[PDB]
Amino acid sequence: DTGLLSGSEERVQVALEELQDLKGVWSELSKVWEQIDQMKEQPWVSVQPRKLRQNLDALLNQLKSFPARLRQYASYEFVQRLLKGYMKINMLVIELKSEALKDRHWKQLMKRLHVNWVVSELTLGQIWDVDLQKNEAIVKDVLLV
Amino acid sequence: DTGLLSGSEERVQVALEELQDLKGVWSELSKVWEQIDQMKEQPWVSVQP
Repeated sequence: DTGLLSGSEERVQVALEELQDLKGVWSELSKVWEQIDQMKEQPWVSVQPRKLRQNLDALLNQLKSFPARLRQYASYEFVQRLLKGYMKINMLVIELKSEALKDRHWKQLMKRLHVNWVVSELTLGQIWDVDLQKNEAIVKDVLLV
Repeated sequence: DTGLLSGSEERVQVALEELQDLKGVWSELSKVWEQIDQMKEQPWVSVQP
């Protein structure tokens, strides 16, 4: 018998508590991920942006659901900035259902984004995966003309 | 004594069974016209014929 390493015990305790916290975080983040991916998967050129915006608010509610223990995490801030991401989706939103969305417009923005699309399925998850927050200049120029 | 027409209550219970069957029928029909409503609501984005 000797002085047992209470440092090891407290390490185990903090690992366990942070583990449960991160598991709740993963549950919330998985729900966010599935909902946003299911949304943006569709081209969304036939759906008012407000049908998107309410999801935004729902996402906000989810971002407000958990206590402050997650709200101090880098994942929380990342999701909040991806909440600004959903806000600039609300931006684009206007281009997707705009009358200016034309075949020549399609091809010109296609060259700008350098991506390749199949017009039959407007999988909006891909169009967001081409980050508007990253390619803002080219998409804004394409919006202008 | 009050000999009562129990056939009234027999009709009551028959109507009850008919009502339960119709409740099941209309639950299924609620699902059906919800799916129809889901369609009727689709402003139509990429849905295929």
